[PDB]
Amino acid sequence: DHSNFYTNIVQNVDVAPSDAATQTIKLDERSRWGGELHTILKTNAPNVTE
Amino acid sequence: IVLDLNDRNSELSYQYLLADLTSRWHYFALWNQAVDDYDHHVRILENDGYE
Repeated sequence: DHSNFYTNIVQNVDVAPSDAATQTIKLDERSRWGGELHTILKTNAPNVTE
Repeated sequence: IVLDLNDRNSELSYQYLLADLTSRWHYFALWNQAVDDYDHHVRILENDGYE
């Protein structure tokens, strides 16, 4: 489901597919980093369900 | 530690490592070290006929 899904964050159309994955975005070891999260959701949950 | 990748094959590298170390004629029952082999006269099948 879209609850548990495994995505690719590299967005490289040059080397593709499945080799855009397996490569890492390497931040520097010298600095301690920080990330701002900004999410967007959509749902279709009914009132009464199992 | 274990960052395993889909491009890597963790299997079939142990198959080639073991063929480098020992032979594949011995049946070591701990690791279920038993070797797949066809019968040699069934694949090629000489047809020399009955005596």
